[PDB]
Amino acid sequence: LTNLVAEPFAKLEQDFGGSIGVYAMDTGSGATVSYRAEERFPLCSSFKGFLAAAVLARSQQQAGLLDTPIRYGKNALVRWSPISEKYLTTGMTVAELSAAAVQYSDNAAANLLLKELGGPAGLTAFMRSIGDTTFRLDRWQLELNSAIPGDARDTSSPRAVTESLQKLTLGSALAAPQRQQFVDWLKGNTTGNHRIRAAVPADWAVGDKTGTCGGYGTANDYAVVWPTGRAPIVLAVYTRAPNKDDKHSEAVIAAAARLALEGLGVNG
Repeated sequence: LTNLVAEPFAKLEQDFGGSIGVYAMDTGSGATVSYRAEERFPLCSSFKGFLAAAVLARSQQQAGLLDTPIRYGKNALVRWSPISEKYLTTGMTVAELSAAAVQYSDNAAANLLLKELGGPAGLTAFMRSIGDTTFRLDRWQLELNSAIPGDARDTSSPRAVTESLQKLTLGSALAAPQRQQFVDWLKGNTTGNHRIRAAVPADWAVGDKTGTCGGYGTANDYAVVWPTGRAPIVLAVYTRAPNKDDKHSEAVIAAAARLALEGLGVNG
């Protein structure tokens, strides 16, 4: 049930000047679209979605975790912390930091939560605990965004991202309340309007998390999409390119998502 219908991903990545990796699963039938799906691509900020899921998983055993107030100093405010900079003088709760990390890609929030989980190895351990043997986080922000060609640090594959996203948003990896909270945070993301969402009709529900590394044409998005009248679709689109100065493209990500939905026979 893989690639029952061929789609011109090769022409798309060639026009882009790099590599595009796509894995999309129709959770009803199990049919998939797969292109470079087992190659590694840099996670960039897309790790922050799985970080929030790991926090939610811990909150199942720590009843008061999400409401715990976290205070931080100016030293914690790294570039692009649009929410946490507004609460420097007050603090924020773990839940608020998690929402900011998912919905605004807030860097200070993500760093504080990463510290809570035991750093890159702790997030990697959480992903192993749901059966993901591909994901690896190795560095803190923002060194993890280097996107060096051939470097496996801070990477996963489109397939493993999709498989893990399915487990966390639709499967049993989180308890039901935490699952729906993860979904709600993804639905509330503000940074992905020009990526997978741009391929999704306005009358369908969707949640996503973006990543943008800032070198080597490297950017990505993963999403769960609820077309009306049929089972949800989970998909991941990751890009990279050979030269440090190559620019990423949101349009290429949206276009790859359209091809994935077309390949699955989802009328959009």
